[PDB]
Amino acid sequence: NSEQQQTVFLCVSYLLSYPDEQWAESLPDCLDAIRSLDDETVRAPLLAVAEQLAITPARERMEQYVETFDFGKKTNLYLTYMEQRERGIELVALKARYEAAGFAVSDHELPDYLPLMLEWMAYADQEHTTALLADYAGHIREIGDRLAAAGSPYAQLFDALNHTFTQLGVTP
Repeated sequence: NSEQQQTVFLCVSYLLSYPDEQWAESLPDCLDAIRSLDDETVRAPLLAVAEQLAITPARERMEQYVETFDFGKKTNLYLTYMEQRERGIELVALKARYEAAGFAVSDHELPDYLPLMLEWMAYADQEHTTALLADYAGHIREIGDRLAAAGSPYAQLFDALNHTFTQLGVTP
């Protein structure tokens, strides 16, 4: 269903965010939201990640987050990093696409930030979400493959993104 996909986008977007103490206040709600997913292919990996984080001290969640998603590594969650001027041109175009679905991109986060893009896809129509996916699915899958090659527990979230994407019509 569509609302199940919205749920996947919201939960992954949240689970890819910096896991400080304020973030953890929503982990119970996130754990319930995940458990309402019917499809085991996306429910199990989302559940594995959320449950592992729930037993991990905040200091270690934040440590591993920074050492996994550092701006220096290729696994950073900003898609235009995979040359500032060309980056900025792409950012102009991405921001215009967001407004094409009826969403005013705030000038406080970069439009290529994966958790932001995921949150947008939970609110956008299938047509706009799929058009965006066709362009950036490759970026997203490569982040997963890099995480998977580094043995990061966060790579499981991307397994769920894969299945969700192929369900929308986006195969690699």
